[PDB]
Amino acid sequence: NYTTINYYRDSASNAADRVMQL
Amino acid sequence: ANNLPDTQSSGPAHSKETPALTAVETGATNPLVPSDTVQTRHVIQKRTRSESTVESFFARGACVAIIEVDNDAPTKRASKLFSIWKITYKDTVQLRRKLEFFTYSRFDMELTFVVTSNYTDANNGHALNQVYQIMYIPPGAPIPGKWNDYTWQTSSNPSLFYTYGAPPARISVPYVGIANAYSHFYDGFAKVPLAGQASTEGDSLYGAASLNDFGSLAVRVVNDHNPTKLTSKIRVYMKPKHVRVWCPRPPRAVPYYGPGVDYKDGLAPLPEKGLTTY
Ligand SMILES: CCCCCCCCCCCCC/C=C/[C@H](O)[C@H](N)CO
Repeated sequence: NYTTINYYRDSASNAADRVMQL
Repeated sequence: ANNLPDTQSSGPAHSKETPALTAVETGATNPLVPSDTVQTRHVIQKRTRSESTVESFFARGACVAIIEVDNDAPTKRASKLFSIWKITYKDTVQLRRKLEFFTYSRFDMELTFVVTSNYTDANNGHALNQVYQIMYIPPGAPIPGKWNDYTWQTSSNPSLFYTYGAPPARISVPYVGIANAYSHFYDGFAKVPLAGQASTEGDSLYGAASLNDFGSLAVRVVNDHNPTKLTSKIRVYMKPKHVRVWCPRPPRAVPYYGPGVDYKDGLAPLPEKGLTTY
């Protein structure tokens, strides 16, 4: 397991067949 | 005779079903409707085939004979005091064609007689109203030789006495064919020539039989002759009634030539028009 916490507001700052008729 | 089917709405189609493609070699006419090839709306049909029925098609009085008679004097050899007319629809073309649309027919008949008379000269006096005798002579019955011979007693022959100036005379006849239907066409002979007998014997006209033998009409003026000659014409109008028909045929395309299917003239009925000319 690992722990992730976001420290910012904006989410950008978060870590990453043949016959046919038509 | 009854109402036609309605038209159902058709949208776009994309499938392996191809009503357009067919094979006429089978002899079967493709029963397509507009909705099969193009997009169609819904139309509640109100047209009917009531006037296309076989009854409507033949429900008209058609002239078939103009019989000419005279009232001049027995001495006059140029005046025909009585006239015999073999009963047939082939003396006129229009009814003949409408009938020969079909091989067989079966119907009652209505005969209407329109009689018109006139003077032929002026300086011989005038005439009184004429009575005409129209005697039906079935085959085998004695045929008048004179305008006033015993045959006109009509003890058994049906006879119509028409007073000039009265409305056109009219009678009805049931289906009187010795067969089960009238034969518009008879692909055969009345006699079969037999090996051995002379070429004179056994020879019969092609297509002629006793199926179409119906007797004749003998028309005379019953009155004695006035000092002036009077010429009369009886027009016979035939109306089929209760018509049944069988085996439709292509209609006559070229002028009739005689009682049979013979043709001699007017063999080029179609005009000239360009293949790519609208
Ligand atoms: C009252 C005396 C004079 C009027 C009576 C004449 C009666 C003749 C009726 C029987 C013969 C004609 C019957 C039908 C004629 C043809 O067969 C049809 N057009 C056949 O299609």
